[PDB]
Amino acid sequence: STGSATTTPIDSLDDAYITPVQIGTPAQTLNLDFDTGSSDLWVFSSETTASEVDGQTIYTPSKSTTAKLLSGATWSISYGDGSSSSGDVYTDTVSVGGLTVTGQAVESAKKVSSSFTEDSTIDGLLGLAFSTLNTVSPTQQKTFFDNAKASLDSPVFTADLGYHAPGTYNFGFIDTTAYTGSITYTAVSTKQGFWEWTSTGYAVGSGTFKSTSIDGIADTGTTLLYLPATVVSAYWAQVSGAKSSSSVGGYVFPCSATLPSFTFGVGSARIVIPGDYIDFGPISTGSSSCFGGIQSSAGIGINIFGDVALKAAFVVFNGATTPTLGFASK
Repeated sequence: STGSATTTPIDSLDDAYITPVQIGTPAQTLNLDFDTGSSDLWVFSSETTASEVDGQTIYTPSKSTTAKLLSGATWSISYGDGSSSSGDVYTDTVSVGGLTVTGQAVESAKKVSSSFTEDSTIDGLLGLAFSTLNTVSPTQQKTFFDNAKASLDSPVFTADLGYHAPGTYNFGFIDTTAYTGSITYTAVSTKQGFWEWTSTGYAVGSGTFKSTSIDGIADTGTTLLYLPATVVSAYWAQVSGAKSSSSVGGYVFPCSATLPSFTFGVGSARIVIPGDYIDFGPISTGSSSCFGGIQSSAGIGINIFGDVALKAAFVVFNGATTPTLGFASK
């Protein structure tokens, strides 16, 4: 089997991407944030505290003839941005782009933090990291990809995120029309539960490539590119007036600037992020200070190849017995 679904930016900045997912019988369609940095499929639901729902579409398990309470199971998750959610668990039928998994754990939110409530466009998350990170207790549950893998034509999914435009998540096949050149594959460590890999270096603009190992994660659920302070300083030093602002929480730059590109290495190959992809617009409405898309990871503990980086590539998440990642230009 295969599946193919369009993913759409939630706003004009590409802060996140939503993908329609069918849950239950008859289908209830929710728009979920596909997140290769976590491993829980959770949804706003009829159980979510009413004051914490503000415009999201909810899953109502009592209206699904295939829903079953997973008795005793609870979940609770905290994300790198400080947001969180928690609740109980049903199993139900879940379909993405024509690919159907029966018995998928659908984690129903009883509580969500304010940033989820405040984002009316995201009805939940669909985790695509390794199932060892799934938070369900006392019986850990598998991701949608893990459950579908055996049925897929090939044990892979691909992320093709657009810049200010829709893109595609495919399951079970590699669309050879969706990228240019060849796909360069690189080793993955699953030891922390992430799609963790080592970039071979970077360049700023038309500058020379610096060969240096950068360990980080491919994370579709993180908006920006988080890299070591040395790398980030070298980038923003090429932008007149750019500075790190403690009050704003990162590097800002004059909105009048033209940003240089940023290149990252994948083995001997190179992925070029255009300068425009690094512009996240005014820090507040009407400001001439703009927020940068490349930020320091120094306070995180891990480097994060988020959407800013991934949207410049066609990315293969290869879930073979030894997982690997592939990157192609597009």
